[PDB]
Amino acid sequence: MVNSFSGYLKLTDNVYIKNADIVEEAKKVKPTVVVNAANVYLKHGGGVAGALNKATNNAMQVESDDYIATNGPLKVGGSCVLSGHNLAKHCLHVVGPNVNKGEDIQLLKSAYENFNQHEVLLAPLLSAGIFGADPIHSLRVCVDTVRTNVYLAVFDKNLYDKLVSSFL
Ligand SMILES: Nc1ncnc2c1ncn2[C@@H]1O[C@H](COP(=O)(O)OP(=O)(O)OC[C@H]2O[C@H](O)[C@H](O)[C@@H]2O)[C@@H](O)[C@H]1O
Repeated sequence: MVNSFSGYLKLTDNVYIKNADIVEEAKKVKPTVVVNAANVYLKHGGGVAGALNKATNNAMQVESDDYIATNGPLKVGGSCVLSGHNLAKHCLHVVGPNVNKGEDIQLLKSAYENFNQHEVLLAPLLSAGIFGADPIHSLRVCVDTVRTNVYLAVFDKNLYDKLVSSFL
């Protein structure tokens, strides 16, 4: 597939990065897969999840509530594929570890492995926000784990500028 992703810096053969709001990227590109940085309950309160959900006029949350009622919570490091609504064909909800609540940072690798089930993804840095993982570590795990084509949208300008001048 050829998508309209534009303005990305190349990190590796398969990883690209941009200082952009993932919601705006998704609206513009309408990718096959947008990744959400979820919790196990799919309660999309803030950060990427809250912003994606608001942009769907709460349809993502309503769908997620049905998913949980049927299937129960995700695993830490796990994922599910749901609709992307008005933003993308699909949303891959992926749960990084909540390091701030004692969950094992090693599960971040398991979380990123879910990306390998999709040829192309628009994604955030899992666990790097409210979940408290070091952002550069999340980027390095992404680079070292994901083999499919991943376009990373980093909202925060100061963070982006630091990440792109760090070794991988
Ligand atoms: N609109 C955005 N576009 C791109 N990146 C963003 C955006 N908003 C935040 N980031 C960055 O995206 C990165 C991830 O920040 P987070 O979204 O907190 O995800 P987590 O995995 O740490 O925490 C999961 C919880 O977050 C939610 O509350 C969920 O419901 C979960 O409970 C950071 O670098 C952010 O600067």
